[PDB]
Amino acid sequence: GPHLLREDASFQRYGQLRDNLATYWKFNRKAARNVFIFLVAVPAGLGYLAYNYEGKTPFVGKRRTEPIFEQDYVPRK
Amino acid sequence: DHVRSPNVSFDDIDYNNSQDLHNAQESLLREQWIRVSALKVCRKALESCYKTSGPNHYEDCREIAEKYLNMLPDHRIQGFLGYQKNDPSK
Amino acid sequence: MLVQNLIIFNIIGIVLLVLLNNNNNGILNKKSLLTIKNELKLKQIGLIISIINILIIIENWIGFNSNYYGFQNIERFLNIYWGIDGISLLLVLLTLILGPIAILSNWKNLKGYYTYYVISINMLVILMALNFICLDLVSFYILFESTLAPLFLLIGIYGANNKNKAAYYVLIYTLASSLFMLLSIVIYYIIINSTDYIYINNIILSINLQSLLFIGIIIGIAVKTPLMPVHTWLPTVHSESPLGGSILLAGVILKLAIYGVIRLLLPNLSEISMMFTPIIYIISILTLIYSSLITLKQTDLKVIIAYSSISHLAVCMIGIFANNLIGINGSLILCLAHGFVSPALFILVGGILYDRYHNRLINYYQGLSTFMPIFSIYLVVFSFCNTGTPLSGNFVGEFLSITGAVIRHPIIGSLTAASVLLSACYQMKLTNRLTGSVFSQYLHITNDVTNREIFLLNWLLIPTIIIGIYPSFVTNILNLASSTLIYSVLI
Amino acid sequence: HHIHTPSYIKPPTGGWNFTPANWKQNTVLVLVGFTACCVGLYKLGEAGSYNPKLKYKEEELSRWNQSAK
Amino acid sequence: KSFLPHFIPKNYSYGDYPRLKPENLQKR
Amino acid sequence: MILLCIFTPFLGSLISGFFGRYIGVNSSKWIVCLSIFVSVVSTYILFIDVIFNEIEYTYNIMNWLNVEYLVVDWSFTIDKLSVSMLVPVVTVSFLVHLYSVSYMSHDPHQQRFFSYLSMFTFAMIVLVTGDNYLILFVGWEFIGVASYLLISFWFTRFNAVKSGLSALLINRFGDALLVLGLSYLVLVTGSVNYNTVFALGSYLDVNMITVILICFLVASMAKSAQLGLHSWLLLAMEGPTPVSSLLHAACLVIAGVFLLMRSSPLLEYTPIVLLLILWLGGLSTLISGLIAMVSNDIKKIIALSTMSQVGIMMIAIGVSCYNLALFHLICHSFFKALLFMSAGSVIHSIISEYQDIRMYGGFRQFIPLAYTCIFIASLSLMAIPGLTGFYSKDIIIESMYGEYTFSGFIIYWFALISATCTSLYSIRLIYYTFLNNPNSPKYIYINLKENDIVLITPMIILTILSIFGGYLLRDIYLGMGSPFNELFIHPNNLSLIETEFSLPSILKVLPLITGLGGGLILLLIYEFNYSLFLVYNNKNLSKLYSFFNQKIMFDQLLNNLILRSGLNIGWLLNVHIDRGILQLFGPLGLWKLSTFISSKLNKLVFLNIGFILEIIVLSWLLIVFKVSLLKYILLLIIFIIL
Ligand SMILES: CCCCCCCCCCCCCCCCCC(=O)OC[C@H](COP(=O)(O)OCCN)OC(=O)CCCCCCCCCCCCCCCCC
Ligand SMILES: CCCCCCCCCCCCCCCCCC(=O)OC[C@H](COP(=O)(O)OCCN)OC(=O)CCCCCCCCCCCCCCCCC
Ligand SMILES: CCCCCCCCCCCC(=O)OC[C@H](COP(=O)(O)OCC[N+](C)(C)C)OC(=O)CCCCCCCCCCC
Ligand SMILES: CCCCCCCCCCCC(=O)OC[C@H](COP(=O)(O)OCC[N+](C)(C)C)OC(=O)CCCCCCCCCCC
Ligand SMILES: CCCCCCCCCCCC(=O)OC[C@H](COP(=O)(O)OCC[N+](C)(C)C)OC(=O)CCCCCCCCCCC
Repeated sequence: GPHLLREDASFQRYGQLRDNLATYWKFNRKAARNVFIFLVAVPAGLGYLAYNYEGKTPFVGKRRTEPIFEQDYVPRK
Repeated sequence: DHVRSPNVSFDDIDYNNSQDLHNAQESLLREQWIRVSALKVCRKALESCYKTSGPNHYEDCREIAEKYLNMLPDHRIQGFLGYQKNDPSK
Repeated sequence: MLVQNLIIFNIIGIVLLVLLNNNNNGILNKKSLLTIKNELKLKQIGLIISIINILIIIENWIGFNSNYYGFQNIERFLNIYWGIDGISLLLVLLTLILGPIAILSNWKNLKGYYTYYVISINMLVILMALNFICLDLVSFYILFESTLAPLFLLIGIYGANNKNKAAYYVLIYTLASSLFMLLSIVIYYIIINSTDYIYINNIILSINLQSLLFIGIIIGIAVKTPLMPVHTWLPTVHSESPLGGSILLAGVILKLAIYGVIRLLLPNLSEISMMFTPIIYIISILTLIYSSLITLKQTDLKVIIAYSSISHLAVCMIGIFANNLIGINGSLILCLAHGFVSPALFILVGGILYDRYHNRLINYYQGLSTFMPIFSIYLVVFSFCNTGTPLSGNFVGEFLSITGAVIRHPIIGSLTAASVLLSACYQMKLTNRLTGSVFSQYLHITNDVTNREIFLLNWLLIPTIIIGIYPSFVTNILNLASSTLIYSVLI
Repeated sequence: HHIHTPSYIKPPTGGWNFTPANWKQNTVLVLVGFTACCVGLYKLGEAGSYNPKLKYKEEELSRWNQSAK
Repeated sequence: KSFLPHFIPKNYSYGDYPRLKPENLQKR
Repeated sequence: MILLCIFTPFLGSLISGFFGRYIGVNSSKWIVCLSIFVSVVSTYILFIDVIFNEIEYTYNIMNWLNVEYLVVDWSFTIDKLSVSMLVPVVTVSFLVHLYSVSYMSHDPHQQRFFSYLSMFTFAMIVLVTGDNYLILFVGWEFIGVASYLLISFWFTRFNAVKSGLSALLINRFGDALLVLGLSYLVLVTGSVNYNTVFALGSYLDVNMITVILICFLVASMAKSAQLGLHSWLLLAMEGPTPVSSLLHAACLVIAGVFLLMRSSPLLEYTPIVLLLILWLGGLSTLISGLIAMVSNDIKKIIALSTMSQVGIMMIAIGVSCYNLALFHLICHSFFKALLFMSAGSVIHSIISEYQDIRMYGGFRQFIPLAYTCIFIASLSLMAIPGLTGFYSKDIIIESMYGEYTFSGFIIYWFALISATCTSLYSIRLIYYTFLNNPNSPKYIYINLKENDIVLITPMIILTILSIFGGYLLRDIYLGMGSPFNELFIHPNNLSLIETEFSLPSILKVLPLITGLGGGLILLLIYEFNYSLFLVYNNKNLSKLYSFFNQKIMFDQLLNNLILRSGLNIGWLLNVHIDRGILQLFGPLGLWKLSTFISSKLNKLVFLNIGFILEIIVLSWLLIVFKVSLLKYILLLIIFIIL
């Protein structure tokens, strides 16, 4: 239309780069460290929490079978 | 009018009968929704007993609360697939 | 009656628009009379056709029994059995309601070829709507993949600068993954000789075979919701597709994956679904958390909304794999609530700002409330709907989905509550910037929201709040249909 | 004073010190409107509200506990 | 005196994109 | 009558929101003030019926959630706890709206301001009157929504915009924990209704009770600005002063206290959570007062006082003295709203509109009415005997020693220091603003005049409430044996009697001696020996001054470490996962693989007799070779592709 936006070359260069980060990504040691953490380490941690407590938490209408308050008091002196 | 549950068990039918398996599936669903209706009625009694009794609610509503805590685990919809596809006695 | 009329009427509509607009191609070089005002008459006929499709499902809704167990309106057409239940009925109506909205959102922002676009929109809507009423696996797959042909051409013709990248992504990500789902369907037809819903629901397969069939189907479903790590197609497709394509993609196409779980996994592979639920929960939880943190760093307005959709559909996946009525109903309500809010956010971000400034970079926009107050009201209102603020259908969907996960798995299902915090982090970071500070120095003052764009925003907001305040309009229909999906043997 | 650009920015809340010329006329209509269904709130509230501590007698509750026992 | 925030790389390489010292604009 | 108390402020919000363009600036403000006043008179009528006659009201609009056993209704019930909470909310809201009529008279956007202010009032009424937790959560969220719009009201100011986001996101962090507690409540009890859940408190597992209330405790910290989630509280000063007078007195900062007092039938059956509430309250009382003694913005000093007093309510809840916490909650809303109102009076009166007490001085004569309101409100805050703060705060501090536990003894000293620091920062604020030598230009003092009567009127009304109010209402909440069954106290936890009879008389006046004696010593140093407060000389004093002036360096630690690393994780996921490995195992990686393979195959299509004859004869080896060698031929072929 009437070009209602004042196009900024530095904005366009910056925006074009942010869309195209994949071109310059290298699977170096730094990238490998983050890939292992996000896609192997953390899923394993949640993986072991999910199956450890699979059916081990019957928490529907769970009852209290033990007293909360002490009957007798014993001084510290 | 008010339709009724065609009481039909999986244990008394041939699954190759398409209409009979449909009734047993519906029959199990309708009995579970009634238990949900009964549980809500019991919870209604608990709420009215708690409001009226005030500080007496621990003693006055003791058996109503005990019954609600017992019915809560199993007075919920369980589906028909679990019992249709499993034989408990084997 | 439903399927037969919904197909015959739309074919007559497709042929009618072709006959009128192509009668003058033969070196006439004329000026015609339907080409005036950007093919106004041809646009109006297609707009009317979309509304009439909503009237057809209504005639079958009046006779729908919410207290009947099983499929209703059972019909045979093209040697295929078609039927509807409570779950299917609501998804069909959601699909058809978005039809007029998709056409009206692109009423005057196409460079040309309006007849082609309107036909493709009405063609996409019917194929998706028919996918909820088929009653066998093969018919599900036929309608699941038939949408790729018009969607591929819709993006490549009417798309943005990177439309070529987006057209290839949608065609290859979805077709390759669905072929794995076809492998499982072929196995069902080989060992059982039928793909009928009711026939296969009663058969128990060996636990090893159920694992292979589940993985084949879940590959097709996981790509189309989408879930991590096969989600990379969606942000690229949403940023380049036309506004109507984004509305249908964000409103209907993603909901077919949840309906795939309801039909292709829960009633037939019930035993193996319980085994896979921890894996499903881990994948979905990380899909929710990762997509929310990634959304923070995005710089494209239409990509931010695209990543917001992935976070909420992870919550829908979590709810539908809960083995209780609370989670299943919560996932379905969240699907419908998302089906209105997400298209609205694309209209605000990629239909109003883009039609005025033709730039989706975040750095150009701030302080819009100074000269666009009406836009800011709708932007702020839909932002709080998108984060599950109460009184919105999103919250009712989100709260029941989170509750259903907690009941299903108290330990790991509690991580689903991060949707409450993380969704507000990236959504209110974008909204606080568009409505904050001085009106941007890179923008010229122009018109505010027009009557057409007000109309689109109002009729996507209204269903969200009606469902949010009184969801029993939806839960009454879903109650008996959802209760059949639960698998448990309590002794 | 300043320049408020009121030619085209007319939000529902007013936009920089907006008081229309016929504000007295509209104020009476809104005050009538506010008062009219403010009584409607009162009429609805008196009909719909109830005391939850007087709906059931204490004798009715004793039977409930024993029957549910 | 004035120091950059954390997680700000001291170098980067993104093809022909200009390379510049990171300036926290909040301190201007 | 019940529908009038709840929804009338919501109608005032709509009128100034959508009809502000049509009724103008003047009539929009007063019609909204009319809607709040209707809620005031309705609340007072209900207060007599509920508290004095034991009558409960309940209006059930319709069903909200009806998913199997989970049934949630749009019901609002008014009982002793709910109607008591409406007394500070609706009264202070009315006196803040009436205050805002003249305070905001120079603001170009006044219809929007009174729309947000009344919408905030409606949300708080919804929170305290809902019959179940979900209805409370609706008010809980929309309080955060309205606080976000009020703090960022001057949205052209970059600071106000980022402060509104900061308040919203920290509270949304609390909301995420509150939702989890409600999900766990449905899991364990099947309900969110108060009537159902509170009847089961004794029979439920302790761990289940602890999980739910730990989630409630985290949500309480965010809204009440307890330690850990208190950073947004001082950023909230970016909003207009009427917002501060409302949010920090009878509103959002007190929502966390209400959530814990409502849950008392459950909260009494988990000592571990009560212990955490005790310590978290004790730490925040000590830290707030220490920061407030070296703070220089007048609104920040009062804001830190609000955080200190809310922590006084938390320690009372920790020792299961819910009745004291509710009473101190009501009294604090009166004299803290007054302090914010009288602070905004001084800021408007000075023609430079400074907010820094270092630029004040010698104001007592020129604005004597503003000084009197601050003086009485400070004395009420300082729990001077005979005043309303004395009947609510002295008993809470003494209850820490009346516990006779290890934690109670530690928190007593923390409360005692906070009580002493309260006198110190009150005298310091009064000296710098009123009693110091003039630091402002001479032109300021010839123009320093009191504001109009509309600003003055609410301050006078709150001034009287800060003198007598506590004495009148003391017996309702603090009387021994007074029935308040909404606030459940377990018989094992009653300590009101040993608090009242067993404490030494030295401790009965110890907070009074340190505050009055310490305050006088501080006042003398400023007037006569100010050379001791040139702390820039000593390097250790400068570092100790800088540590508290920067608020225990918490805001720096939060932004520079937690928020920076939270955003960097998204960047690492964006770079190394979404644009990284998922492209290598995606389009970009497969494009390179396809180009490499297709380039090899393009070299094998050329018209040559020898080439095709060799391949034909080579294939004959498949007939000769035994079939077990097929996979070795397959491996050999992949080698040749390379
Ligand atoms: C920005 C977008 C613009 C839209 C914004 C506003 C959206 C519209 C707001 C209303 C939303 C629609 C929901 C109401 C539709 C009516 C629902 C209904 O059917 O109520 C039925 C109810 C009980 O049903 P029943 O006993 O069976 O008797 C009727 C038999 N047909 O029978 C009844 O008792 C009817 C009671 C109706 C009460 C009025 C409902 C209006 C909303 C007020 C209450 C909202 C909840 C309170 C929230 C306050 C804040 C916490
Ligand atoms: C979550 C999403 C999941 C979906 C993703 C699924 C795809 C996963 C597979 C990823 C592997 C491909 C991606 C990485 C390949 C990159 C290829 C490449 O870079 O070329 C490597 C090398 C040529 O070297 P060059 O590229 O010029 O420079 C080195 C750069 N470091 O040349 C090479 O070394 C390439 C190796 C030679 C070709 C080996 C061929 C093996 C057989 C074909 C593999 C596919 C088999 C398909 C079989 C059915 C086909 C009909
Ligand atoms: C429900 C099942 C329906 C099946 C029938 C499909 C439509 C047939 C159209 C033929 C007539 C034609 O090519 O006409 C062309 C028309 C209208 O173009 P126009 O703008 O007038 O052309 C320009 C003329 N000017 C310059 C004078 C204005 O394009 C359409 O209709 C497009 C619809 C098909 C797109 C998707 C193709 C997918 C193929 C695989 C499907 C699984
Ligand atoms: C519980 C649900 C409550 C519903 C009713 C509440 C009142 C509605 C007020 C509408 C009018 C209004 O505020 O929007 C219009 C005003 C306009 O600004 P102005 O003051 O006229 O100044 C005009 C001068 N400009 C142009 C510089 C601003 O705001 C804005 O565009 C400011 C941007 C923020 C949008 C606020 C939306 C709030 C929605 C609440 C989300 C839940
Ligand atoms: C099985 C689990 C689910 C996976 C679903 C399918 C995902 C496939 C990957 C996306 C490819 C795509 O979209 O192809 C489109 C891309 C477009 O690339 P571009 O962005 O334009 O860059 C390329 C140009 N440059 C670098 C110059 C800018 O063409 C290609 O790269 C061509 C290679 C095609 C390989 C397709 C094989 C598919 C196999 C699927 C099963 C392994």
